[PDB]
Amino acid sequence: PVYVDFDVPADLEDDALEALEVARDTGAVKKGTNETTKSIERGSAELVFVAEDVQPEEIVMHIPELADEKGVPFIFVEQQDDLGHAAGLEVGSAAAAVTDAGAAATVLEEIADKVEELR
RNA sequence: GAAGCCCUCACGGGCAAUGUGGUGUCAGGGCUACCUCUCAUCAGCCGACCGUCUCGACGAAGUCUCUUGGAACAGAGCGUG
Ligand SMILES: [Mg+2]
Repeated sequence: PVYVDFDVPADLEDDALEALEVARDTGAVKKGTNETTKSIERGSAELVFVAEDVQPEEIVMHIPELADEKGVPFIFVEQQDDLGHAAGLEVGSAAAAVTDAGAAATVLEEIADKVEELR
């Protein structure tokens, strides 16, 4: 909400999650806000996901601007439990980072484009 | 970075990426490359002596003489641990 400056259409979010699932199987992904933050800082992040139902918002507030000054692309997901399930967790996840996609580097790279265009 | 914890005989359930657990805590630590090494620390097992306080068992040698007296545990005499 305060850290969300653009709305991601339902369909875009699905493509994103889908890509994330093939990422945990084919490539590499980081689950959890602390491990995600470190990707963006270490530059190893290619696409970071951030839930929008995070309370307190403090936990994720920094992702956006941090991602911006690091060139890393990011996309918002409405449900926290969807991101966690997509990432492969039995629990939810406030943030995730596809650390080097897998059999999705295409669809992925394009999701990053659609979002950059989503302003 | 799920390698973790709780409940339950089990099955099974719950917690946990908003981080369970590993590492680590100024002899600073982590990371990288090395040297040596552990006897520090932490976790868990076993598990007292002595002392002190109280309680309890066992525990030596006269119940002799005369006098006074209601009564000798008194006086005089003899004897014991
Ligand atoms: Mg510890």
